[PDB]
Amino acid sequence: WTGQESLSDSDPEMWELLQREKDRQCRGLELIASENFCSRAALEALGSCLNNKYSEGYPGKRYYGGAEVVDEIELLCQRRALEAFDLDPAQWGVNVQPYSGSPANLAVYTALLQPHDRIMGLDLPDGGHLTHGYMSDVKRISATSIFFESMPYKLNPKTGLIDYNQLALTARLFRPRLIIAGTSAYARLIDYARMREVCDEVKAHLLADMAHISGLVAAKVIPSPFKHADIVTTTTHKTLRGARSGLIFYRKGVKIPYTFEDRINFAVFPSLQGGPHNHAIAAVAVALKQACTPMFREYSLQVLKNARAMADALLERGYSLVSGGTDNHLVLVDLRPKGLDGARAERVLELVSITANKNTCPGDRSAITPGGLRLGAPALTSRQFREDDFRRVVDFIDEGVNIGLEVKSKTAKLQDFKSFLLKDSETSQRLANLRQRVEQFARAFPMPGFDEH
Amino acid sequence: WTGQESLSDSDPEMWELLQREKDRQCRGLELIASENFCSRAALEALGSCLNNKYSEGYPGKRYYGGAEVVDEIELLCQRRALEAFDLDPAQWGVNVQPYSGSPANLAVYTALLQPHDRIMGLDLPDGGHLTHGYMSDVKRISATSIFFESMPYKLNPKTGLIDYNQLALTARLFRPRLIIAGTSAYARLIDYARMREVCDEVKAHLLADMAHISGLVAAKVIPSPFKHADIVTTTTHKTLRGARSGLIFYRKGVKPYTFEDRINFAVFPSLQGGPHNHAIAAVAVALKQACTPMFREYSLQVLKNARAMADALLERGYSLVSGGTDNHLVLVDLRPKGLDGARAERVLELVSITANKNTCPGDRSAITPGGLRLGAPALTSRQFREDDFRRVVDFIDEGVNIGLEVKSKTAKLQDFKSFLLKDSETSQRLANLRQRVEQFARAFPMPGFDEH
Amino acid sequence: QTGEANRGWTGQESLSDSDPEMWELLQREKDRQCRGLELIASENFCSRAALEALGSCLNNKYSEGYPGKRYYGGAEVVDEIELLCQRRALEAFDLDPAQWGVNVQPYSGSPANLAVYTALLQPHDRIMGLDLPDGGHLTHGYMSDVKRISATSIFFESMPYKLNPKTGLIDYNQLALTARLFRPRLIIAGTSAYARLIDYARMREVCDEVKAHLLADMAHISGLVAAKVIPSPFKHADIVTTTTHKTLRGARSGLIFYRKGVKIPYTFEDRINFAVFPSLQGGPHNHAIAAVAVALKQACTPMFREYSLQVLKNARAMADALLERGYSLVSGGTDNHLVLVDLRPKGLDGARAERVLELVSITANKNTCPGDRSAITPGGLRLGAPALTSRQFREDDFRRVVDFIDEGVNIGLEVKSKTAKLQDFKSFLLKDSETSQRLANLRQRVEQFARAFPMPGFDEH
Amino acid sequence: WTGQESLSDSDPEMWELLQREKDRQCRGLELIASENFCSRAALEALGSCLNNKYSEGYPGKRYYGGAEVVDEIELLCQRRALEAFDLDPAQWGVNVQPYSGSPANLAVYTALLQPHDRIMGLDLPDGGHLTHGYMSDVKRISATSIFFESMPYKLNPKTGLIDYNQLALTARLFRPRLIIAGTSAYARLIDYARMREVCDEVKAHLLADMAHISGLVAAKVIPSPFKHADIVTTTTHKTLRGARSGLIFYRKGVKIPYTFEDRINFAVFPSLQGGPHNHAIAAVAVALKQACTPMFREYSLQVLKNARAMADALLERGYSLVSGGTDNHLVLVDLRPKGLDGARAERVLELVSITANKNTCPGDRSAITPGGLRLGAPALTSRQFREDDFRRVVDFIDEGVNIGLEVKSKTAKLQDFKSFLLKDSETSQRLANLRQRVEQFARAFPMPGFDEH
Ligand SMILES: Cc1ncc(COP(=O)(O)O)c(CNCC(=O)O)c1O
Ligand SMILES: Cc1ncc(COP(=O)(O)O)c(CNCC(=O)O)c1O
Ligand SMILES: Cc1ncc(COP(=O)(O)O)c(CNCC(=O)O)c1O
Ligand SMILES: Cc1ncc(COP(=O)(O)O)c(CNCC(=O)O)c1O
Repeated sequence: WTGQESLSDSDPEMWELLQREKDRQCRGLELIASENFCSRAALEALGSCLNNKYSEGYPGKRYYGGAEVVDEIELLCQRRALEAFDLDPAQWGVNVQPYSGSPANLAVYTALLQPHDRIMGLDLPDGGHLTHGYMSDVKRISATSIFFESMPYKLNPKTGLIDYNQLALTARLFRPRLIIAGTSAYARLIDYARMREVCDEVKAHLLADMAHISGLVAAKVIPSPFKHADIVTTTTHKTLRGARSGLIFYRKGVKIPYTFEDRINFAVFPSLQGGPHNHAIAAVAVALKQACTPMFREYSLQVLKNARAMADALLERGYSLVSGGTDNHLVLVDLRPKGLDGARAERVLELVSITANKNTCPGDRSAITPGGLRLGAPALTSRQFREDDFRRVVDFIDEGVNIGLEVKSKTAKLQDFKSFLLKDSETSQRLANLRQRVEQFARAFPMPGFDEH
Repeated sequence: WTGQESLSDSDPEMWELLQREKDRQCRGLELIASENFCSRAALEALGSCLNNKYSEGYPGKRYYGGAEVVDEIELLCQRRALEAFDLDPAQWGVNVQPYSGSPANLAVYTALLQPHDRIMGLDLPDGGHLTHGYMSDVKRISATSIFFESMPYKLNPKTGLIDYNQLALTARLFRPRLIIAGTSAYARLIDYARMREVCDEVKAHLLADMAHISGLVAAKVIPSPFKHADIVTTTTHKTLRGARSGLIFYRKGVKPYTFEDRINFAVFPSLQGGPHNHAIAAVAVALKQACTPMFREYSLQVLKNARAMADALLERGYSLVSGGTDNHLVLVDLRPKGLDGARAERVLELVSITANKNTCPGDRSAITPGGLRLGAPALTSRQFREDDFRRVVDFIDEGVNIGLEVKSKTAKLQDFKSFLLKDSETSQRLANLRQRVEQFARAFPMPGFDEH
Repeated sequence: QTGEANRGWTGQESLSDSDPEMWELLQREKDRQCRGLELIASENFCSRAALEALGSCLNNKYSEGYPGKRYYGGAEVVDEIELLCQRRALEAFDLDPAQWGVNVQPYSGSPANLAVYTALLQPHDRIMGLDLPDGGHLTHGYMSDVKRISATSIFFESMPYKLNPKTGLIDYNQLALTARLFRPRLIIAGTSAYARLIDYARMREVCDEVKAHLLADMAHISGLVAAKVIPSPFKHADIVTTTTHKTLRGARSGLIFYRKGVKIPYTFEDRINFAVFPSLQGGPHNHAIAAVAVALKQACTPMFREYSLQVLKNARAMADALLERGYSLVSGGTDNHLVLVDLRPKGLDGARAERVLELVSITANKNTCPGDRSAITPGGLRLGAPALTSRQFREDDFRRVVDFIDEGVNIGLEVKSKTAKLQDFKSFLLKDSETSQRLANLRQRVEQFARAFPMPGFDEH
Repeated sequence: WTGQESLSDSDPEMWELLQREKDRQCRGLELIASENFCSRAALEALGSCLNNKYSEGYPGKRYYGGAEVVDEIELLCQRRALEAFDLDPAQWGVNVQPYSGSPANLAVYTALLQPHDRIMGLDLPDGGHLTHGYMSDVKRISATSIFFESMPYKLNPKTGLIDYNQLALTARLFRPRLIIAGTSAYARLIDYARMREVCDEVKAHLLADMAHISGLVAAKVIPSPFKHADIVTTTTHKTLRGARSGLIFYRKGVKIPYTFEDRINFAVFPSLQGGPHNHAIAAVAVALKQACTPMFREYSLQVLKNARAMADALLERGYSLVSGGTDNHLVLVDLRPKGLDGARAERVLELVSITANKNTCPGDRSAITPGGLRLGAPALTSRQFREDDFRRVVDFIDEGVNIGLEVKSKTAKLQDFKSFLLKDSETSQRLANLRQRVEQFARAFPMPGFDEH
């Protein structure tokens, strides 16, 4: 046994699964707003001998020897991270070790807050992330609501925008130590200057969690949270089009000096994590280099143009959009006007190889049947889709909604609806014909990555 | 731009860095007990399109659609993890999503304990891990000592073994809700039956963190913690020779056990986000390798190589903490030899021999460890046999003797280290030994890709 | 060797002979009480009968535990006393013992509240109370922008609710809105400085919506509730705390009332009793329990209802006389035993005013008013009727009190015109002879008026 | 109604209860070690107009005016507290507001410790107090085990003394922030120097809770904890013979200053308490002045002699004593070498007007039938009992034990034993005969306080 054999020869069962997943990615219209297609070059680094190295600590201050090269790699990743976001190294630093977005946010809280200290984030149903402190009326869900004390802030339900007035009012009462400015499902730009004004008033730290918009910020196609935030976290796998990982950026130097750097780094290691994933660090450095180029600015501009074109095509077809439209990479569709909920539409669309996700809308009454869908442009933009192609995407979505509207007319419950899509041969024929046309269209576009896996 | 360009063309700077790390691995005697050389096959899965897929939730109970294939992959990984450890699904389940070892242990605590509930693990200086609740006299270090309340248990310093008697005595006073049985630096087998007795007496959960020994357990060359533990965590990148990831195994069925829902909920949605499906797949590749006769022979050889290295050090007048080994590693006490582990680790590093300093019970300076931790898994993966490990020990001894000369000529640690670099006479002797070490090491096979 | 050198200690000596220094101090405090216009809204004058029980051999008895469930024997009499106090507590508030129980051991009001929190909540569970500047109490969860002040904000997680600044009333609408976001496990309805009746029905609505416990802390109003002169919180709360020394006119102590029996049963009783003992307290203060029982029996009488109705009438007379002299009142009036004066329009703050009044033997306390721009210089005064009502003051007597207050306010306005900082104002009251003589004349007139009225308790101590 | 009517005229029911309790105190042999008989002078202050004054805050730093006289009283009480313990006011301060012992200890923890910080105290079954952190295997019992994290230390079961070696060992592992040296049932002197050594080694605060022994310390008849602890709590109603209350003493001044004073005072008010009980403060001040006198040193010497006389008489009658003897005001009798448990014995004695309490002994296996009794000398010594009188006390105890043995031989369960004492005519006649002799003896001795209440 050498350990130099190929995957296709040594584990045919797993090789076939990898090929099947690649085929799914190539034949579908992937609209999940948080997905993208990582470059072959980044994946070549991800799947490398860097996986083998234990390097707990930080460059020059490791616990083990043999770190000469991973030191150089980690420091290069830091430099490319600051370069990608146009940050002066004397005013900003970055921790490139977080294993994903959720680890990054937990490390920030652990660095800057004591257990049971208070945080405020946008409520999950209103478009925030689990790690912004989510708990429900009946139990504590995110660990960020167990180890810390959270209170959400909300959209203004009439407008679909973050209610900055109510946030200010309730932060004066709750006295958060940290407020999170960032979203998983919000189509508008965040008023970071106002967020900072609230935080300065109540003496809270401002954390911007820019995971969804990070590449747009790097490409300078939307305003940067770094102009107003103390700390900025992100993932590397969304609009940044990298391998799955996290980053934490923090201010350093003169404010009296800043005191984030030592606390942030200590929280990541030794408090929370173990050995870094040097293969992920390397892949991230590759993608960060890509994000610095003119190619990536043009990609990011096309992401916005494509999201806008998707929004307009939906409005032209009588759909409604939460907040009335978009200013970023995604659109929040409200389907209740058309008479079909997001759980139903999501399933019909899945069966024709269009992947989206059901999304709660302002005013929704039940979670099992949310009113909306979240649709994103980053992934398909990476396949060189343009505006006209996203109009075809909406054409196909509308066909699927129409199919769903007929099945809803012949079915009672969410489970009846779902089996009907499989049982009724007349329904599964229309699904099959739509799926074939969907896959013919999607299969025709290029795809980043390896050829077959 | 296609995103299909090769790394070698599109990012030369990073490509030469990857090649440099591969060269470093190939030319070294890599004795870090937690390291291994992952197979090309697993690395091919690790760097795949599985990176692209968001799949929050669990097979058949995802937040989103499109998960047909990742569902099959995640379920296959679970099946292969149970098979590698000879586990019946009716008695055991597994969570294959933890991003690493430390995430795995934190998920167990979050799942079973309230904030500030009490845990006991082996103290870090005595061989336990950070995530077993480590804090120092000076401040709280691991988050496992911040969100939970930890009190360590200790070695008997006269034997080098876990002091099960004192663990029993202190557990009755401290009342832990969970006790961790598992080590980062311990060369003997843990008495899991005794740990079970203590846990039963004080009504604590028994967690076995088998990260270091996981490959040996799968290979059935040492006894298994699954006979006595409620929960077992592990990494997949040490003796299991996989990609970097974690696993949480838990009892289920009649005892009914109530671990499964809590464990799975803690990993997601409580602690983690989207799974790293490329990592899950790579782990599944390694787990299948771990079920083969090849891997049992590998693991038997790891044991024999550790024993051979131990016996050679004893022959050269080294002392061993607990007097020997029954697993993949050796704990060397350099104190009698007159050199500490901080000094020895650095001299060895400069001759391409990678180990790490290790505290010894006989230590008089809590700041400067008196020992080294040496492991056989990595070099065994390159087909080293017992005689090769004897030659490793002769190279170590050459380096230790250099260290002793430099100690006689320098005062503080920093002085020692700088002298190794800049004293021309010393650097020449180090260069000679380094060349012999490297040319020896380069001649062995190496798992993975050819050049990266 | 003769006299006191030839006499052994008995522990039966009178205080006046055995400790002349302390005896002189007690008499001086009695004199201070008799010669002052005592307007602190939380104060009262305890009866001789209750004080005689407070200073009794019941001090000597350790009785950890509860009646019939004690750690030590010899408890037959203290058991009867504690049970009597419980029965008299329930009688005073018209409570069926099949539906309500009472714990009579809390050492004071703050211990009573902490015991409820410890009984029903886990550490760091959430509570909501009226903010301290807005009229709430420390133990309702107070912390400031700069640090945690009450232990109820240390061991538990509090967020305040607020007055509507424009009406001076509790903003029930905002409480409902914020409770939904904060998800409290317990909400406190009760105040230290609030002149209006609390809408306990609305508070129960909010608590029912968000699945919180409703605690009514009726300390200030307890005697008014007992006398049935204002609505009872027991109609809507299932837990009620109080002190025994404010409007109930007893010895310093606390009480915790709780629902019991069929709600499927209530499960307050065992937890609240356990929190008080063994969790928080040690041996009860049986002398205090007995004194409280004496005052509770008094509170059941027609005499006490007539007292409580007079407290309301006197507070209203004080309010009306203030309004006639151009004073502003927070919420525009009073429905209870106290008045909240807003001095800002008159041009004088509550810190300045309380000090002038103090120097003429009128004891009130400065009080934050809605819109105050600075707490060193709060805008108002809190003025209470219970203590002077116990001395048989009637409405015209409270009109005379206001005349004296207004004279003091006028002296303060004159001193403010002559000084800059609060520290200079205060020194001027003492060092300027013109001012000092004006204060002495007003003090003489205040004291001669007050001394003529009867006083509960012993004659001289 | 004037509020000037006497208790006897206005509430005859309560008046009769007070007289019944007074009669019970006069006719019994009160051996509860934490009890005493407070002076009339102290009681006159306790039942005074001082009840009426709200005085939140501290002297010269109050919330409300009118505090001129209560300021003088509180400061006088502080000076008298320092004087009774021979403390230099430039090196020690004292807080006289705690409402009882348990409030005093909770205030110390709240002042010096964060929530969930670690405390160690002597385990309750081994002689410690609830407020030293007690929890059982099954439930958190004391609030000091809920808001803080406690671990007990133990007696050496062979010797009956605190095991200082094991305390040192376990404190190194548990890392307490505070260790309590003080007991509710311990007959020996505590090695405060050794406790301090341990605290200095692990960097814990040493709190001496001297409640039981405070009068013996003030009289200088046993060594003072103030030589080795820098924080000391106590009650005022045990051997100090005052009204029920608490005190917290702390070092102040140059240690770089001590920082106890401001934290302790703030913990008491505003954190934990509300208005002080000025009547109690005054009564405490009266008792403290008494404690400064030669009379009180003679009383305390006699307490020691009487406890030793009682111990000696029990040994001569074949009883065993936990730890082998006594050095203080109490004796821990082990009844197992007589064959009668403490639950049975306590009840027998109660029915013959001798009040003691059952006490767990080393080796006991059931808390429901512990092996012993705790007996104290302070209360009866305050009635002018001398050594021969305590020998008579032991004679009566032994008769009671013998009755208990006879009933034990005729009954099964604890419940049957207890009902036999009341319902067996022969046993009831024997108890009545013993009770009359006990009461005839006890009534002949004087009693501090009022004549009839
Ligand atoms: C027993 C044990 N448990 C958990 C971990 C954590 O694994 P991660 O580094 O992936 O978080 C380690 C790592 N120990 C590394 C070493 O011994 O060198 C470990 O030794
Ligand atoms: C704002 C935000 N923050 C953090 C995360 C967490 O990243 P990980 O999944 O790597 O833990 C997400 C993921 N959001 C996924 C989605 O919106 O579909 C996110 O949207
Ligand atoms: C509503 C309320 N609750 C509890 C207390 C506390 O009682 P103790 O001081 O006995 O702890 C007060 C005292 N407040 C005093 C005042 O308003 O002036 C109070 O007003
Ligand atoms: C050492 C010690 N500390 C504090 C207390 C508490 O005092 P309070 O009961 O006033 O809260 C006691 C009471 N112990 C009483 C006994 O031993 O019988 C005590 O023994």
